[PDB]
Amino acid sequence: LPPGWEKRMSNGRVYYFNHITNASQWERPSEPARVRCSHLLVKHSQSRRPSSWRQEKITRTKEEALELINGYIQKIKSGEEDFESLASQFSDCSSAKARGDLGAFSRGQMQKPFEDASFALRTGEMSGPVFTDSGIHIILRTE
Repeated sequence: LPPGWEKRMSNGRVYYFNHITNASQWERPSEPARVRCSHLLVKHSQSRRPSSWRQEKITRTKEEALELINGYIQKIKSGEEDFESLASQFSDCSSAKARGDLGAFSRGQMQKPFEDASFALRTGEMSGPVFTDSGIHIILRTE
């Protein structure tokens, strides 16, 4: 299995988990010097900057932020909503203006957990919930 991936079991059901991106999937999954990623961020009261373009004062708890993230992940995987659309609407990051696109970056430029998840993703792959000082993210590697 690729880097970070391991075969796991959840309620008698076998699935695959990536310890670096926190991504979980039913399908068997089988580094770049720079990657391009988009992201959807959900901040909470403990974010370093508990404020965003969509909310003067972020008051949701981290637990609530995680629930929202899991909801966005589920809707994207179901196919009822696309990452782009959700990011432009609910991301607490100003990159929402660019449909969540962050452009290209190298290691040492983003917060460590976001960076590690980003470089462990293969092109087109989406991470699971990723935690940083900014809040909780869903990351999509586009390049």
